[PDB]
Amino acid sequence: MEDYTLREREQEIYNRQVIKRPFDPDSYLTADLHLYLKNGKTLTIHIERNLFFSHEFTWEEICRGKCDTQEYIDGLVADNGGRSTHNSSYLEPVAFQLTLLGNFDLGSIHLRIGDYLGFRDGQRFPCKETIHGRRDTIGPFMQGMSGKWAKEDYIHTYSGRFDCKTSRHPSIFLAFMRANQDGHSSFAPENMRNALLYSGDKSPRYILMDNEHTLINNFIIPRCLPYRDQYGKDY
Amino acid sequence: MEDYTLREREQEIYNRQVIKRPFDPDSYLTADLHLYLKNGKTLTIHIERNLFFSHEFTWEEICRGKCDTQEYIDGLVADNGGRSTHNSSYLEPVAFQLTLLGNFDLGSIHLRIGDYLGFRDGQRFPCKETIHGRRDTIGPFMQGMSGKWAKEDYIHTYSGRFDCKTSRHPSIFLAFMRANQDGHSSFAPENMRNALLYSGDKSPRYILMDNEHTLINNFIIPRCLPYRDQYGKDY
Amino acid sequence: MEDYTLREREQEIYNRQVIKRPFDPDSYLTADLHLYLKNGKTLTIHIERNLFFSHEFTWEEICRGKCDTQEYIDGLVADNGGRSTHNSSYLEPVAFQLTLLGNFDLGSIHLRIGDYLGFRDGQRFPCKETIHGRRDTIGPFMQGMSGKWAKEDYIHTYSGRFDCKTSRHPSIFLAFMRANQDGHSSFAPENMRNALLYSGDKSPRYILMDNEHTLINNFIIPRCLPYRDQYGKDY
Ligand SMILES: Nc1ncnc2c1ncn2[C@@H]1O[C@H](COP(=O)(O)OP(=O)(O)OP(=O)(O)O)[C@@H](O)[C@H]1O
Ligand SMILES: Nc1ncnc2c1ncn2[C@@H]1O[C@H](COP(=O)(O)OP(=O)(O)OP(=O)(O)O)[C@@H](O)[C@H]1O
Ligand SMILES: Nc1ncnc2c1ncn2[C@@H]1O[C@H](COP(=O)(O)OP(=O)(O)OP(=O)(O)O)[C@@H](O)[C@H]1O
Ligand SMILES: Nc1ncnc2c1ncn2[C@@H]1O[C@H](COP(=O)(O)OP(=O)(O)OP(=O)(O)O)[C@@H](O)[C@H]1O
Ligand SMILES: Nc1ncnc2c1ncn2[C@@H]1O[C@H](COP(=O)(O)OP(=O)(O)OP(=O)(O)O)[C@@H](O)[C@H]1O
Ligand SMILES: Nc1ncnc2c1ncn2[C@@H]1O[C@H](COP(=O)(O)OP(=O)(O)OP(=O)(O)O)[C@@H](O)[C@H]1O
Ligand SMILES: [Mg+2]
Ligand SMILES: [Mg+2]
Ligand SMILES: [Mg+2]
Ligand SMILES: [Mg+2]
Ligand SMILES: [Mg+2]
Ligand SMILES: [Mg+2]
Ligand SMILES: [Mg+2]
Ligand SMILES: [Mg+2]
Ligand SMILES: [Mg+2]
Repeated sequence: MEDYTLREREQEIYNRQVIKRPFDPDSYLTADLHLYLKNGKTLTIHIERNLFFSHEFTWEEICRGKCDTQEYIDGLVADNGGRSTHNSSYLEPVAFQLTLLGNFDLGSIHLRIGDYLGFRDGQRFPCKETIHGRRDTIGPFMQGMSGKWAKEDYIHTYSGRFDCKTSRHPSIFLAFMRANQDGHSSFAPENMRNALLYSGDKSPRYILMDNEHTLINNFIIPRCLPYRDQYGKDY
Repeated sequence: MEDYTLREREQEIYNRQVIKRPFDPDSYLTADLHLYLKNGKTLTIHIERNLFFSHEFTWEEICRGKCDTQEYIDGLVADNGGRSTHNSSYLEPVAFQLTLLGNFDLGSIHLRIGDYLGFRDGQRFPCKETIHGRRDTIGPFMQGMSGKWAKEDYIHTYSGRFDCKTSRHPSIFLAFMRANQDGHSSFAPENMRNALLYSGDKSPRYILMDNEHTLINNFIIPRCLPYRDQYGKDY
Repeated sequence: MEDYTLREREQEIYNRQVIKRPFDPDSYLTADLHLYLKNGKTLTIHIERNLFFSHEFTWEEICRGKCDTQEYIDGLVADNGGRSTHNSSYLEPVAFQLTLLGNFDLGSIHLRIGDYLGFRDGQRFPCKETIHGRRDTIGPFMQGMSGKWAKEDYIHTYSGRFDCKTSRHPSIFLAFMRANQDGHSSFAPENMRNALLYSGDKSPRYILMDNEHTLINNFIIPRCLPYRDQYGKDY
């Protein structure tokens, strides 16, 4: 019989290479910020970076992906300072899920949800603000998952609603960095050239799906990404 | 009497903590580039960063915040190379004010106003250009101010017109860095991870106000930012 | 006679200063990514940076510079997952030319052409991807040129089509760094402040020309940039 062939041994080694690839320092960290929309559609901000990412997604970036929009924004910019007839935008998301596939340094993950002008935790003066907020380092709150990548340590999910605890009309700061358990830094003087040369790969993608089911089958599953659906099931 | 209570002593200390917070290395540097528009409205580019900022705002970013616009741009891109019927855009600003609240290294502030393609000081060949221009390091030209933050050393204002000395149809490069009077660098090998992790917080905001009075009362005053109005009065 | 005057000696020295200026570490590296469009127009992405550049141009950035566009994008995002009636976009480019004027480190030039989501070389899983691709480091494949800058070593051109070998509906990652033949790094701890302070100058420009002839005479020639026209002639 061919019950334990050299062909099969080779595959087994290749399986391990594939499963451990996220730990490869020249791989990507993959983060997906899923935003759940008022018409039941999903908007996924898909980000891949080798080493680090730091970007604040504006209300405009989140809501797309005229004078009426402007009048509305006026009211988000200044309390009681706009002439809009509606309290909230049809285009704002109602909930979110941040999911990760990569060797992330969990202590480096920042998710700060603020108002239109990026004010978070009710702290509304530029002079009082700092880069370290209350609801900010979500690392400890990220759950593990089963699904395709069950039993690995490089998938994590965190979700919530856009309610008054954070903001109902949001901008969202997201940052993260790749883990390093070894002594030599990838930001060391020897490596800064590379940290910056590859800093732009890739640009965030804004992916609209007709509903969560469509998101799962047209993107999550075929791209082999982790995901927790609204019923709690991990893929 | 309660003429000098422990309650009041505590407040006094808190006042000092607040007043000195801009010096806190985990605070934000706040810069506002106010642009004065041809319909009397104001467009404020509001920027907060912990450590550094470097971005060239394009004509498109400044003028927003079709084929007619394109024909016009053609003429800015190449002398006498476009078919537009107008000499300038209704959407271009006529004057500007850069104001700062933060422990800025004044020698690090660059404001370079160029034409559509970012050519400054009449130097129009990419091969001749450098990152150091004539009208560029505005530090020495920044004035102090009174107003809310009178008697502090971390507010500064600089203004001017968009005329032929710089450009009447502008793009604008703005960079700055936080001061450091101490020996250990925030770009040191130990700190580069952080310099880049927080580099994106926050995104620039583009804030449109109906007029300068509205800007002052709906944004400057309630956000506790410094500002010099068109009559020279500091807030 | 005035056959060899001090006036002429001065000019000769100035000619050398000008010709060698690209080697000046405070000059710009200039890169132009020319994209050739289906209506015969050209779109030039014009980039100048002092030290490094790293950005992935999205399909949206390339194609500009509604529900129909969305339905089309759906199909690029997921195989057979969109309802569009057309196979390709009228707005996609058909070929490209990357040309450089600057003291580029040729080993630092990355040009990775991927599909809508930035997948390159047929590798379509985020977990399998790395920052080093097959068709990626184009340095060795860049040709020298004659034209204005004949006999210099700081001009290079590389071109190709957007076909199935790369992608017919592309996003494009472009990175590069300035050469350094000396011992002290411009990313060294002493210099990181500067590497980042000037990192944003300039923003990429998206320049539309009516045809290649117009591109050459309205931009290439008067800006003194190198260029190879469709007949192989260098300017
Ligand atoms: N001195 C204090 N004693 C008790 N509670 C406080 C005190 N200061 C703030 N809090 C409470 O802490 C919570 C968060 O307040 P906040 O985020 O404004 O923090 P803070 O300590 O006041 O910081 P800052 O000086 O930047 O305003 C609020 O519930 C607030 O009432
Ligand atoms: N190359 C690596 N770099 C960083 N971490 C690693 C690497 N290889 C393994 N690890 C860590 O060790 C853990 C276990 O690895 P591995 O799967 O090889 O062991 P195992 O015997 O199958 O036991 P386990 O049930 O923990 O997987 C991984 O989940 C990962 O967090
Ligand atoms: N050799 C020179 N002698 C006197 N004036 C000069 C000389 N070169 C330039 N200038 C003057 O200096 C001013 C600025 O010129 P410009 O910004 O082009 O500087 P530059 O010294 O010529 O630099 P570059 O070599 O980059 O062109 C102009 O008024 C110009 O006439
Ligand atoms: N923690 C700090 N970091 C950096 N600079 C500081 C710090 N504290 C004070 N300074 C500098 O010293 C100046 C004076 O500080 P302070 O207000 O404590 O002194 P003062 O006795 O009230 O006199 P002054 O009239 O200068 O304020 C400040 O304006 C500031 O520029
Ligand atoms: N073990 C192998 N033996 C022979 N050819 C291979 C092998 N693996 C891949 N190839 C071939 O190499 C070419 C490129 O494949 P690909 O880019 O997927 O590289 P790869 O080595 O399989 O990397 P990865 O493990 O990331 O998929 C293809 O023509 C493929 O058929
Ligand atoms: N300052 C510099 N920094 C970096 N490289 C330089 C510098 N000066 C010259 N070189 C390199 O040396 C080459 C030749 O320089 P130069 O033109 O001064 O010599 P030449 O005698 O005219 O011979 P050639 O025919 O090589 O030009 C240049 O093409 C360039 O690549
Ligand atoms: Mg292999
Ligand atoms: Mg408080
Ligand atoms: Mg395991
Ligand atoms: Mg306190
Ligand atoms: Mg000159
Ligand atoms: Mg004082
Ligand atoms: Mg000179
Ligand atoms: Mg393979
Ligand atoms: Mg020579």
